[PDB]
Amino acid sequence: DTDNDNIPDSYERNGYTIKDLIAVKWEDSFAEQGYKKYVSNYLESNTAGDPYTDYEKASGSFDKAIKTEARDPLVAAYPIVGVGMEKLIISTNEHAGLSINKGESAYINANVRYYNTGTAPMYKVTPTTNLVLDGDTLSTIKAQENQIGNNLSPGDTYPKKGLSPLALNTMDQFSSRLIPINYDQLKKLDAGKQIKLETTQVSGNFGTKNSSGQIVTEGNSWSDYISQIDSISASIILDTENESYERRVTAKNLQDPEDKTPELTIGEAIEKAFGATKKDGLLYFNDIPIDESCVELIFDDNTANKIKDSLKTLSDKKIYNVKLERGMNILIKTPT
Amino acid sequence: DTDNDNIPDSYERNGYTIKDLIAVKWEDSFAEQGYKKYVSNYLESNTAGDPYTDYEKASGSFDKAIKTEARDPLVAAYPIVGVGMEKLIISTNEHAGLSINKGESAYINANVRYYNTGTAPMYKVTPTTNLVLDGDTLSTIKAQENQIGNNLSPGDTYPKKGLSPLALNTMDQFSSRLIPINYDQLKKLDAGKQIKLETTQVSGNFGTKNSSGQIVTEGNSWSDYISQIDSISASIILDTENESYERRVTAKNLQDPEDKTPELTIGEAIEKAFGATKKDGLLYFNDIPIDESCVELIFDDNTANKIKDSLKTLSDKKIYNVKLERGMNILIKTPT
Amino acid sequence: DTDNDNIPDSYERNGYTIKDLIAVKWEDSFAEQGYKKYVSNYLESNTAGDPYTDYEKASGSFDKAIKTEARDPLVAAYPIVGVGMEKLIISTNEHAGLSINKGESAYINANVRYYNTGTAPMYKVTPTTNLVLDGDTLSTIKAQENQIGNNLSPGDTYPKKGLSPLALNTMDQFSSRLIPINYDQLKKLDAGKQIKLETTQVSGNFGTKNSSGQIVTEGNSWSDYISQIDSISASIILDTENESYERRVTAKNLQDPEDKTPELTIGEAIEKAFGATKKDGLLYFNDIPIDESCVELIFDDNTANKIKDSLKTLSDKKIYNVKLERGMNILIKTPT
Amino acid sequence: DTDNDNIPDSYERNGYTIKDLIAVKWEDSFAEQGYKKYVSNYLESNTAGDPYTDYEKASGSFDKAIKTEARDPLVAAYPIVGVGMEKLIISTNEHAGLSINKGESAYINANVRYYNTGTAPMYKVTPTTNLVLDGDTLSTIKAQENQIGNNLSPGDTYPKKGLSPLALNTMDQFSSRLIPINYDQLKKLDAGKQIKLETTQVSGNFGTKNSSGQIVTEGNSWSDYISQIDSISASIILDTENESYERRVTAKNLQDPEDKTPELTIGEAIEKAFGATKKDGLLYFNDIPIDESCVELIFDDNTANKIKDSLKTLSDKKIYNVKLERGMNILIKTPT
Amino acid sequence: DTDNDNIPDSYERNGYTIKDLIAVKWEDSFAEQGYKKYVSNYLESNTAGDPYTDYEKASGSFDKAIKTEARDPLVAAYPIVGVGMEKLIISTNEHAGLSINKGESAYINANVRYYNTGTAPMYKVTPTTNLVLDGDTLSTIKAQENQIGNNLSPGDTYPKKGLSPLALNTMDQFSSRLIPINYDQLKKLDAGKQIKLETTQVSGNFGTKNSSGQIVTEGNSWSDYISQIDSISASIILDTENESYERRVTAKNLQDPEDKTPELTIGEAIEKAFGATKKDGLLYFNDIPIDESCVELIFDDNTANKIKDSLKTLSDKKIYNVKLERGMNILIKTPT
Amino acid sequence: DTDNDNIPDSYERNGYTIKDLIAVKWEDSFAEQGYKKYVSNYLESNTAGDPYTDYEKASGSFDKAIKTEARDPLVAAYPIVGVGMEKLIISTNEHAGLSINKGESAYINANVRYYNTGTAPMYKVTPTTNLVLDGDTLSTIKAQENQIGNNLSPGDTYPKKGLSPLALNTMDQFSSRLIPINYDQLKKLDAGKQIKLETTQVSGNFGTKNSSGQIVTEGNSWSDYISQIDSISASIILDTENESYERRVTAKNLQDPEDKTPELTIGEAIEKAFGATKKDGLLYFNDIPIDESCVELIFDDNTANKIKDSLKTLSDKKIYNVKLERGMNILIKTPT
Ligand SMILES: [Ca+2]
Ligand SMILES: [Ca+2]
Ligand SMILES: [Ca+2]
Ligand SMILES: [Ca+2]
Ligand SMILES: [Ca+2]
Ligand SMILES: [Ca+2]
Ligand SMILES: [Ca+2]
Ligand SMILES: [Ca+2]
Ligand SMILES: [Ca+2]
Ligand SMILES: [Ca+2]
Ligand SMILES: [Ca+2]
Ligand SMILES: [Ca+2]
Repeated sequence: DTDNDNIPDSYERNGYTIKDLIAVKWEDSFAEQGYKKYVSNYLESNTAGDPYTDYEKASGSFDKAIKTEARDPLVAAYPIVGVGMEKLIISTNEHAGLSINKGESAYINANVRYYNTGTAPMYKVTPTTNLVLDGDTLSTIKAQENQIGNNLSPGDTYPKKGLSPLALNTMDQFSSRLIPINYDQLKKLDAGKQIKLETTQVSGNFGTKNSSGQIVTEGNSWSDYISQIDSISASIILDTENESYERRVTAKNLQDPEDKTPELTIGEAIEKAFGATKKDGLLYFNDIPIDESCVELIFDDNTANKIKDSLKTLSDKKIYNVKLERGMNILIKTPT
Repeated sequence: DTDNDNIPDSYERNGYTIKDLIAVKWEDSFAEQGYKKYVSNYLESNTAGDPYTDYEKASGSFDKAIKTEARDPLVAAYPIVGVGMEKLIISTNEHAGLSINKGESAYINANVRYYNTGTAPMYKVTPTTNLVLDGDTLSTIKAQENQIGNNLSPGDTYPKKGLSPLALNTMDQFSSRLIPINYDQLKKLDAGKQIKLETTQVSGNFGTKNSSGQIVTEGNSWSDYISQIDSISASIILDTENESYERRVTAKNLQDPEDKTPELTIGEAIEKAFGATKKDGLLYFNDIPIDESCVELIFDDNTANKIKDSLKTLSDKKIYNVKLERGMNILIKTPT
Repeated sequence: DTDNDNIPDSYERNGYTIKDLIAVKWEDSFAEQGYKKYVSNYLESNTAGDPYTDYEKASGSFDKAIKTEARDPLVAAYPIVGVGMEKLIISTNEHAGLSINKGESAYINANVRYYNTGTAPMYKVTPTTNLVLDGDTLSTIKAQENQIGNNLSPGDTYPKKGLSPLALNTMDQFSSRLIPINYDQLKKLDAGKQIKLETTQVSGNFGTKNSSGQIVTEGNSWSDYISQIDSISASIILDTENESYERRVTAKNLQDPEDKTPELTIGEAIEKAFGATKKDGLLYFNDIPIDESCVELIFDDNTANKIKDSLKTLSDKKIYNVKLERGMNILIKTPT
Repeated sequence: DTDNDNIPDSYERNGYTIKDLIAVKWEDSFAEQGYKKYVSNYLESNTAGDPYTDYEKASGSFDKAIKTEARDPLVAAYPIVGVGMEKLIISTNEHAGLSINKGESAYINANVRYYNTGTAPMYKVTPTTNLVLDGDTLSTIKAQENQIGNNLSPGDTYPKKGLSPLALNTMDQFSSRLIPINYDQLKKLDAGKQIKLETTQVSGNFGTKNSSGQIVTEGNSWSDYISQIDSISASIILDTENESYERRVTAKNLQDPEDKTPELTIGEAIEKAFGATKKDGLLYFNDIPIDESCVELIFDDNTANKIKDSLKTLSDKKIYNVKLERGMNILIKTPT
Repeated sequence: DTDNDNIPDSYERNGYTIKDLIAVKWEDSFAEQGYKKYVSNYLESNTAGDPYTDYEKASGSFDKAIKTEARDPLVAAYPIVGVGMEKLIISTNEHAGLSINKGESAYINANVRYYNTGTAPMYKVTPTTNLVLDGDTLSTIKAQENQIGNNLSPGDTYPKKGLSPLALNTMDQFSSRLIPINYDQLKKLDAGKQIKLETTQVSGNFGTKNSSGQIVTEGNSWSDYISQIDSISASIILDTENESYERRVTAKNLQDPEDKTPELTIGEAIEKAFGATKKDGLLYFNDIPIDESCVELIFDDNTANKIKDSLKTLSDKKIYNVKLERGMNILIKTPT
Repeated sequence: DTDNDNIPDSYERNGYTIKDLIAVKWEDSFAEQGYKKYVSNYLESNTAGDPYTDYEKASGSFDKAIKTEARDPLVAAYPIVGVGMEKLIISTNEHAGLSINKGESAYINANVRYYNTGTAPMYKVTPTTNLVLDGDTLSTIKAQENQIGNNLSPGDTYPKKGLSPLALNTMDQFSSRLIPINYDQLKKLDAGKQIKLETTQVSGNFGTKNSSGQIVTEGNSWSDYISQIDSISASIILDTENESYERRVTAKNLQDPEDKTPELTIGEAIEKAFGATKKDGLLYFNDIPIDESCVELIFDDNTANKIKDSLKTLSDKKIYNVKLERGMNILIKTPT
């Protein structure tokens, strides 16, 4: 036990299961009772880089809002949130003779909705959105106390279904100083074009247990864990044309000989990340099969190049048999 | 005693009662003295996810404002509060020749009343209400120091009966910067329509004991416990046409084999949650029977589908004999 | 000694007296020296819910401003404060041609006086008062640093006799942003009606001893103890047509078999709460008798219903012999 | 072990390798498995001046976003960030007769993008940029809460590729007080010239491990480590005409006899800093050779003078065989 | 070892050297290897008054930005910083008929550059500069967050070479309230004269080691160490017509018999402070000799009087053989 | 050793000297080596009331900016600072038709210089100055962050010689809200009179040693030590027509029999406070004799009355032989 996470090294290498809050060896008969087999590394406290260790992830005492796909030590608990924008309303600043003040000529108010995907929940969201109009960033606004939405659960929005979206109209750190806009930009957008909004960063905390049996949120942050997770993991995004899922799977650096991380191919990583039931050698998700022939796979330039290099020296010419290295981005689009 | 909550595992599995602040086994003769039988899990400190453990809930030393229905370890102590709005008054901003300034053309002041349902009290309420007019969110306001109402007890309002409702007219973090509204929206609402208000989130603390014998409120929060409770519990709401009650009951995930949570049907969950006296095999609440034939039951699409699947393989065709799984939403409307 | 408040259980059940800072048994000869007999429960540190325990209350080391009626462990130390309003003065905002600005058309300044009743003193009062005019809450103002009055003793006002009342004219968290009022409301109140003011909540601290021999105020609060006291106690208010007294007496829940609280009738609760000398079987207060025949008793609907149910099965038909349960509200008006 | 960094002095002098989190001696057969040989000093906890020690750097437990070139104890982990500016937009402040207010005659809004080079990431960037126009510093602005960009990873920008740049338009500590500009400067820049922007300083924190197994960011700073690193290290910057790299390598002061730092020439420092594979005695980077003949080397006056003094007494007349002393600045431009 | 700085008293009196982080006696053969001989006092932890002790100064573990001349325990580590001002630009506040508002009639913006001399660096500079015009202090401004420059290294400026100077235009604690100026002063300075700026005080922290192996800056200050150093030390300033150097050397009070400080003449103090190589009995600095005949020496009235008293009773009539007492100010100007 | 300040009671009563940081008995031969004899009390930690004890004062480890006259335990270390005012400049607030706004009709800016006398330095001065004009206090201003001058050494000013005085023009807690003045006061002072300024109180900290070997300033204050020192000490002020000195000497209350303080006459107190060399039985200061015949002595009414009572029963009719009691104020003016 070099890593000191109450898991033996042989257990962490050859497979283990958590039963009655203790680790036991893996046998083939354990799969009939609903158990799972986990493989991790014996030189690190947390394999995936998330703030929970291997034993906390495998036992399932991190939280009760984190999905069961993040119980695997090789799958990182990481929320990916975004902002959906609509209904930009313009307030005229003319004084009634008339008085067309320039510089501060109108005001803009937007309706936003925060959406979360992934596994973990964000307990205090604070997105930073910038407004783009005709290739010109008008402003960059970080959410104030009126726009901070606590306990954004995974899979649902902060303004829930059946509720009107949030309003964003202020710029100051406190709720004052409404967003101004030039007269030239006002006359430009009144003719033909619209204003788009995009997110840049989101800051949020996570819940951790205390020594008194309670959980605590304030003091933690996700901003110091994004840089660690994104550099050692590959990103797989699946679209079912009605919902979307984004997952990060840990990979092994082949050049480093001190990285005793288990090696996963594309198919095993997909099965352990998204959550699927294997039947007749075919992944099936809930009902929709996600094999290579049935669905469409979208890569990047580097991912396609790496797959092309790793496909020339394979006995079996399948995409899912290619070794998964860090930095890959995979998109899986199911047929309609 | 794996969970370390001074309750033995056999006691926690086969039923137990708290007498003289110690746990004892359950016998059939204990029901004649007014005692209750509790079943919990032996692998978790708190079964329902509320910040009080099984022993604290069963003994009854959490607080003296929490209802006796939350003494059961399977019933979570969770307040559900809301905002009732009335009497939106409009202040004209015309200067008297006239001067109709646009952008900031009028002001709105609303009267609000905070209502609490459930079991636990919220010790420092801070609701976040947004105003909707013609499908357009005008503003989203979080309550300031003048609108924060401490010690909102369960079953009653923060402005008590015989008192005028609270006033909401400010937008800034401090008490300044009255709510503006466009001239177009002013002329729109002056003709035919009205302004609605809805709640989005409420943040509040809870009282916990200290090592000095006193209780402490500041430092705790409810926002980190909503996401844990709502993902592992089912929600039952009962209407008596004059008051409403909302309760959350813990359920068991069948796929997870490490969840040693007791299994409850619909009838047992209703009886242990709302509080009822069983007579001739019929639940009776206070006086009004709440059996399946007498009252009306309202489900959702997923709840009705799950009940339809679980009803085809039952020897007795009754709704209350269906196993209760997580995610169900049940509404019970009594006849008038 | 289960409760661990250095009081034995038999002493706490059969009666005890504190002499030389230690507890001794009660004899009939102790009443001739001016001693009192106390009964409490042996399963709780503090019976009445106030932040002082049974031994602290019985010995008399809580404070020296708390009344001797709160020395009894069954009587809670709880201040009830209120605001008396007068002399609303209106400031015109017309600019002299004239200029009648709407929205912010005048200002209001009120004179307030904080009054305290009960036993304990409030060490830092901060009342929250709302102004009602023609059934319309104009504003809700929480007292700022200029309106916070420390060490409000029981039985007297914060602006003492011979001093002009406090002034309330600001709305902002700091001393700025004077209270505005519409032109319509100004012309409405200038004709026939007046503006009333009511209190909604008051936040205040209490003094507790430290380990260094000093007392400390900042850090404590009364807002977390109102919800506990008001749910387990009955309220008795006595009027002598010149002063008023409000007291809370602890009661026993009959359905709960783990509540080992002593049972008190109406007469014993009145005698132990308000403070009276028994002579010829008649309570006498200071000089004015407060028996059922001499004075007038006012109940509520629930209190009268409970008394009617509990009066049909009594051998002696007297009001003071009825068992006192929680939730009762009693008013005692002495004849003039 | 004088320095107390669990590394023996003979190990730290003659070469060592970290295997299974313990230090072992270096043999020639270890290079075939992918291992590296490290040399450090035995009188200091951290040789390069970065906040991580020799054992933390050599083992590789500092962070997972730091590049593998900073695993060497002689290479300092140090981010170098900068600001790229574009799209200065001017807002007129004329009131429409006209009204040309002087002093505050227009406003300027800039679009900025933060770029990071080096090894370590900056976890909370706060650049300080000043605007120069016609040799006149108009203003110096430090980034506010809307312009602070957390977790700026090495090798990429804070507004990532495919996103519009950040907006800078405020001057006050809070988001208010837009940037003013004189009428003379407005008429000066409207004719022929443009406004440039430059960075002056950047403040940022770094992530360090805690005793609870988590990492912490707030409390640390980079501003107290720049002065230590820059005085004892030489700077080498390499340009590949599409990306740039900047590295700092520790050097030895020859006059100080208590500096037991290993001596490195130019070639060894380049190979250990930038990261290169030696083949046939030639450095090759990724594919592009970076030998003295193939690429162009740019020095300063002091660097060229020191190389000229150290080149007259060399048996082999090569640039890479010159001893590297502190204060040198080297630029390596690859051919196109 | 009375002073408890792990240095023996005989070692501290007769000379010592730090080798392998331990103190050893001084021999004449140690000068051939590059070692130095130090003399200090045995009754004080730090002889010079700087926040580093004798052992920390002699070993060289204080910091790596402090010059090697401050390694001597008799030379205090003390930065002397100043502000160089240029390019005062005037902003007219006339409104265009015209409108010449008095009191606030124009604005002034200055360009400043912070320069550091001495040994230690200032880690957070905050200079306090006042503006003088025609013998009238217009304003006194302390630098805000936009004008605070961290890690000002010794020997170089905060806006480095090749960068435009810092801008100073605000007066408020936050970045607001631009500097006003009277119309009389505006018309006075527009005719013939200019505005000068001078520094009054500078506040800055210093870096010290922690128990966790890191260094910490916030919490320390230089303002409590200026008064101690300046009262017990003499100041020597040397000018080479292109750079300037300022040093403080500790002196001994002759009247106090409990001051066991070593006695230094002018020549030994100059050699140990500025740093010089002795050759043929002549100081030589880098190359320029700084003997009494070659260069010009400038004193004050008190310094010249003390030298005149101490020169009448000397066997050898040289300036450098005069005993150096506290309070002396010496200027050394090299020939051009 | 009752007082526990590592000084024996017989040593503290019969005289003692601090040599090699330990206390030794006094002999007549110790005066030839430059030593001093100290007498203190054995029932108090600090005799004079200053925050340094008897051993700290006698040894000389308090600070290095405190004068040697405060090394005596009977002389309190106490700075007396003041403000010298000049150059009140008036800014007109007329708008140019004209516009003479009343209430806020002009502005005043003063030039101030802080001077320190006594022994100890004030490390963060914050004087509170009020402006008097025609017997009317215009305003009372406490110094803000721009006017706070750290490390005010004894004997010199905060704006040193050769520097322009500080500017005072603001009134708000932050640097805003310039000082207004009425039109009536403006026309009153423009004719014949001037505005005077006086100090009322000054708040400042002092430096004390820490357990880590450093000194700390923030957290201490002088405001809690003025009331203790001024009630038990007599004040002697000496004028040499070019500088002034103010000292406080501890006295003994004759009525209290528990005050074991040594008794001092006027001459011994003057010699031990101001610092003088006794020659031929005559005090001589530096060169100017300060005997009763040569210089002029100025008392108050109470001081002259006490001297008249204590002079009738003296064998030798000299002023310096009168016992010095607390509350006396003595002024010593040397001839010109
Ligand atoms: Ca392990
Ligand atoms: Ca592990
Ligand atoms: Ca248990
Ligand atoms: Ca349990
Ligand atoms: Ca007890
Ligand atoms: Ca008790
Ligand atoms: Ca070592
Ligand atoms: Ca080392
Ligand atoms: Ca020593
Ligand atoms: Ca020493
Ligand atoms: Ca003593
Ligand atoms: Ca003493």
